Amino acid sequence: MDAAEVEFLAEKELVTIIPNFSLDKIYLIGGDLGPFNPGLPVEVPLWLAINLKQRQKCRLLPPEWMDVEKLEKMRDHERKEETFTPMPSPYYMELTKLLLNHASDNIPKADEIRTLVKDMWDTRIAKLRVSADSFVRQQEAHAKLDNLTLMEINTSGTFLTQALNHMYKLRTNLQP
Amino acid sequence: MLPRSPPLPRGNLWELREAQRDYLDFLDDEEDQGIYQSKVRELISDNQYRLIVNVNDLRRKNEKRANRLLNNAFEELVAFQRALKDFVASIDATYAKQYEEFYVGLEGSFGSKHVSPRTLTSCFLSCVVC
Amino acid sequence: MFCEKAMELIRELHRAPEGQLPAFNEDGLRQVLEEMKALYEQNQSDVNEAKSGGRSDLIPTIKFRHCSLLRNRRCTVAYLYDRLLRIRALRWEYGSVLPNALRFHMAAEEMEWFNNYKRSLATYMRSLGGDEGLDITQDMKPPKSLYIEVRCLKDYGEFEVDDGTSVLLKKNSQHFLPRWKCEQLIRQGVLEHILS
Amino acid sequence: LTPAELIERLEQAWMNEKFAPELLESKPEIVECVMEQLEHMEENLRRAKREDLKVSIHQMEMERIRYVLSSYLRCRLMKIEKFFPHVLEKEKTRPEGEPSSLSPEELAFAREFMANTESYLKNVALKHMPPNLQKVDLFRAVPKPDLDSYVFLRVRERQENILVEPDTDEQRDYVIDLEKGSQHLIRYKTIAPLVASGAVQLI
Amino acid sequence: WSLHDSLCNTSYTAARFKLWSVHGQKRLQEFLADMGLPLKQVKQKFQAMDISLKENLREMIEQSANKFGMKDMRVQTFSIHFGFKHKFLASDVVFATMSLMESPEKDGSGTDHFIQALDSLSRSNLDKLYHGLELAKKQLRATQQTIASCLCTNLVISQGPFLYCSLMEGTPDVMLFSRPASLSLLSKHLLKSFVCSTKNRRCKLLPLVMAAPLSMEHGTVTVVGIPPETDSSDRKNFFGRAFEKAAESTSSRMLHNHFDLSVIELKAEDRSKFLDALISLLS
Amino acid sequence: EAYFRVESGALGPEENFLSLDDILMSHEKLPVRTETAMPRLGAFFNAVPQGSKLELPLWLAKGLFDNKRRILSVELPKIYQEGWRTVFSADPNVVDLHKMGPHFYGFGSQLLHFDSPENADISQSLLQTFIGRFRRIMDSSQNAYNEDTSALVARLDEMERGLFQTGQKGLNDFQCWEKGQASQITASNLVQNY
Amino acid sequence: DLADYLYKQPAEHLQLLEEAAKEVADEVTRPRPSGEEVLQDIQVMLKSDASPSSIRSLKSDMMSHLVKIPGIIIAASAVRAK
Repeated sequence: MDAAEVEFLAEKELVTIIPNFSLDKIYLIGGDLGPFNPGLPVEVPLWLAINLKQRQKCRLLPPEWMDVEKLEKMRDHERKEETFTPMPSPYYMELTKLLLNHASDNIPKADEIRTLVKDMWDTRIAKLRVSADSFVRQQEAHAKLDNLTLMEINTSGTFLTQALNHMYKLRTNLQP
Repeated sequence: MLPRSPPLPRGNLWELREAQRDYLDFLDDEEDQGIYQSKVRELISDNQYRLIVNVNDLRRKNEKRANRLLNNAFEELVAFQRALKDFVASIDATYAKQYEEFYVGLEGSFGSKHVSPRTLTSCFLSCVVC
Repeated sequence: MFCEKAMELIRELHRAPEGQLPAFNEDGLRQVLEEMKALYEQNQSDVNEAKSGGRSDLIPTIKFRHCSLLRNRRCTVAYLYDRLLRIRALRWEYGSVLPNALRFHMAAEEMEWFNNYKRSLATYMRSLGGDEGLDITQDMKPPKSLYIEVRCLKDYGEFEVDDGTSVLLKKNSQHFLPRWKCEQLIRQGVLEHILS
Repeated sequence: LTPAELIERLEQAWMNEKFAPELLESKPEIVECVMEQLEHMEENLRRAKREDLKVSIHQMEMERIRYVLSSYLRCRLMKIEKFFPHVLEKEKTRPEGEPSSLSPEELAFAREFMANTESYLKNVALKHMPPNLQKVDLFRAVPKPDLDSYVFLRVRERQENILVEPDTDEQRDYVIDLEKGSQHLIRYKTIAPLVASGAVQLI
Repeated sequence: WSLHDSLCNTSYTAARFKLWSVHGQKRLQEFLADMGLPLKQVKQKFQAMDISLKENLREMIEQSANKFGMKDMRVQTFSIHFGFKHKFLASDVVFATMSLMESPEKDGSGTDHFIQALDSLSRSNLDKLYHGLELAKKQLRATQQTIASCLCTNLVISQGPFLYCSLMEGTPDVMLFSRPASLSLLSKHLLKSFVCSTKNRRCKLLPLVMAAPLSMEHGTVTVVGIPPETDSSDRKNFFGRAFEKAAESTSSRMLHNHFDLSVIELKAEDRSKFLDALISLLS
Repeated sequence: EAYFRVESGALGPEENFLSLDDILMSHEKLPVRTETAMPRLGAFFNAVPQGSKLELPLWLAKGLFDNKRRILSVELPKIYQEGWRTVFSADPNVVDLHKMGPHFYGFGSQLLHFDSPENADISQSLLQTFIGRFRRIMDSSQNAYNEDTSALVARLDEMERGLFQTGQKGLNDFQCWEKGQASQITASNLVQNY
Repeated sequence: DLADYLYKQPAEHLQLLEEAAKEVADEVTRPRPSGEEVLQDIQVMLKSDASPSSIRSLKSDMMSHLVKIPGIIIAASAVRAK
């Protein structure tokens, strides 16, 4: 894969907007939406909230896990534990990039949410290169990754698997 | 061309108690092939102070000590030269008193220590270099 | 030993690891077929001569020549096969038609392989769905928005809009078209996606 | 099979083909039953086109689905053109009652591809050779797929008693178990029949 | 810029201070000394000047400019902040855009610079703006070295009802003003420096007319015309008619190619044939 | 992006037929001692004695080999001898595997089809060298951005450069997504001609 | 304010800068894998884009102030310990 398709899979998460136009139910091949009552919340998939925000037709809302207090506890829980701890949403990096870039003025304290998210990320990446070094160092044959999201996997996967194949080969070249 | 060994590798065919009790066990050397008990005697028959060791052997015998010896050379070479007088008294105590103190050289293949006087920085302080 | 001519076909493709199709080498290819023939006969002579006088001590001189042609076979199919990869790319990247800076570097029989592959591909594509299937050549990146803003970079006669509403393409003149049509041209070098 | 679930299963059929090291199962049902929603909702837009916002919300989703599907297909016409002889053989000798790994149309494409390339190599270098080398067999020139690759997977049907062979020593094999929703990093050979049975999915 | 290189180049303090004549260059020195600005901080870039000076700079400058006869020193504009270090005044964007579109060195057709200047107005291209601010500097330092030529040489002829000037190719940095759009600003600053410089009472109220060579091969020049300058000039120019009727009378070769009428391309030989009839026509 | 060269099987049981890496790999020379005379071909090195030391490509010595050593026997180069097998154990992060190459793991895995005695000690050198040089390719390839990497890559071989080019292609692709840069549609192979 | 202190008292403030660079490089790279677990020390260099002075403009009122001078290297001692 590549980041630009993880970003595609991440635009299926649901968010809540507040439209300012009138429209009746829409029957999408992936569900139903609406109705859109001006000045009333409604829950849509991201790829539509962003596209409506760019055309000046809505007003986003911060997801509940995107609070500057619960995050300041996740950031500590992550540094205490010694394994991959569970995360608010399986796609938090892409959410807190797309949202904070496109709707940073409808989110209060954007430039602290952003730094806490980055602090969590910079740790969950450090635990990986330790869990991906003991693997080689001790020549394991299995490794249980607990709560890795698809993005951390995809940033260093096409190197790790490709450097473990060359190790299986070198380790089983004497049998015949 | 990089000299990563004193023996040219291309054509060679043609507390402080743990260290002292591990060096002695290494200097026994009898039960595997008797490589050093063939050298202690050899130097006693020539009246030498010091014997040259191969760290390449220390690696295969015990990696932990071979690494702790290339990075804390002082506290390890004051324990090597003690457990060498100990092992020479275990052959001929009469000889083991003719000389004040024994010495122990080194030779083999050190990993990154093979440096030139141009590369000898101050991260090699108290570290065996070549 | 042998095979110093075939190894000048390979040690040339190994210098272009980007996927750029170099000029065909009829010269070296002929030069290695000749050595194949030469060794073939000069070995078959002593093969049948080892049944007409009993020179079985020549058995080595068979293998040293029997295998030393297999090599010259490998190093002439690989080259002939590798160059058939760097060609199929020119159907997924440029398009159905190529400019003659390319159709000048292919040997005159690779064009037939091409026009066969292209036609079989266009046959398969139209078979997927009911109405003229689905053109899987386009759509290389996830769709982001519904309209795109392009900006021409070379002249181009008269681009078409499905409804018969053509559009002229002068240099440095930007439009606002549906990205459903501009993908073919952006990926070649004509247009350009500006408002990223 | 609500049209809402075809897409949820299509994305899953889309990731596996991207990560697997071998040409996986053939799903003709879905590829032929999503080309129906596309073929239908392309008509209820060109007819009732006289709205200017609804048609946009529909065209965007159609363009997302037509990319998932398309990039799925393209990802298999790469497996076929790299493994054409080994994928023809496997389909010729298939025991009846086993899901094919080739559509009836990919099969024609693969037949024509093998024919074309053989008829090309026959007239450039395999013709002017001594008359005993002019036949090369394409089961020993095209490398077979490599099923010793490592993959990340996340499981969704609790499995137990899974064999983990680190090396050639049959003794060193410790058996493991799998929870639900967990994720592991294991070789593709030991979990091959699980991807075909929906028990896992290569993320 | 630095606080010093921007006093010597604004064509409003480069006129009053008369920063082209050694006799009045000391006026700048005295103005700086009256504020307590070291001559070593004033020469350094403004972002690096000490923090203890810049507290009330925009007031201690307005004050000490009353003592010199410059009472219109504060204007009303707007300013934008994007992020941590991005702070523009609405008259920096203008001087950068206006000089990305009129760069001297030409690299293609007429619509190759237009595109690069249209690009530098969106925030996703702060690397062109931040670049079009090094052309706008290079231009402003190569304008006060021309208005310094036509005022230490007296190339402003009083040809009757209007002043008149012309340029020479041999002078450096005169091919920069070859464009028929970047010539109006040079003339409009020349008039502002002149009216402040001359001692007469007639020349201080006559419109200027300027010509500079356009094309050596066709042998043609470009000509403009600017209203009589003053503090409250209505800004209602009147040369689009004069030049038209003059070329009509003399029956020479002219081109009113642009959208504004007061800019014309004229054969190098029809210069005097045109000018005399124009002198008589305006009268 | 769509030109998928045939990869190298030089680490498994036998090299691939069409892979241009293995073809140039096996071409490297190797020392042999002949067991018989070499009639009608002594021109190169007409007959050649038995018990003569010669240098032959690897591909040649594939078929000319048998269990009984009918035609010739083989002895390994010094890079795989006992000499260097201790050097590569001192600290493997110091060796210039490009001069000692440029196919170290590729060659060394084909010298196991000669049933020499010390195979159980070559297949332990390779494994313990590749494991030794890993934490210096996992970290100098995912953490070298917009740098001149032509000096972090000067002491590697074809099995390792292929990984140093996969670390970078995943670093320079996340850093291009973070900066809203992997949204613009670009020319894929035409910018290679330009 | 900080970038002014750093121009006036560079001695006793570079220390605080280099002691914060060490507390940030700790919460970013940790957990260090296996062979290193002692935190190193971060030499914070610093560059700028400001007009350079010259050697002839080093009057004694510039004692213990960040300066910025151009020149040409003319010699080089051998590295030593400190």
